[PDB]
Amino acid sequence: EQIGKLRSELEMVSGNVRVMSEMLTELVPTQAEPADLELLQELNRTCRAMQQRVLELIPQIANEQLTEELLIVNDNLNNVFLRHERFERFRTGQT
Repeated sequence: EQIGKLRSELEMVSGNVRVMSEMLTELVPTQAEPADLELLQELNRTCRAMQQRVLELIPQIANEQLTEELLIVNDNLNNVFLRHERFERFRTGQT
């Protein structure tokens, strides 16, 4: 249960962050419109909330579990990390 929740949450996070980074890719962060900035902020807030939900789930994962499922969750977490770093790169114009 909580494992599936971890996957779903992490996937949603990485997706939303991907969107943000793609927005910053297409449009210059400093030239982006107020509307674009609001959208970015909303997506960031959503991601944060979901990340917290993940942090609420991990504790509930008793050991041991299926290696396959654990790897899946870890991979999705790594995907979040990657997308987050990319977002930061584009936002700071250091990409």
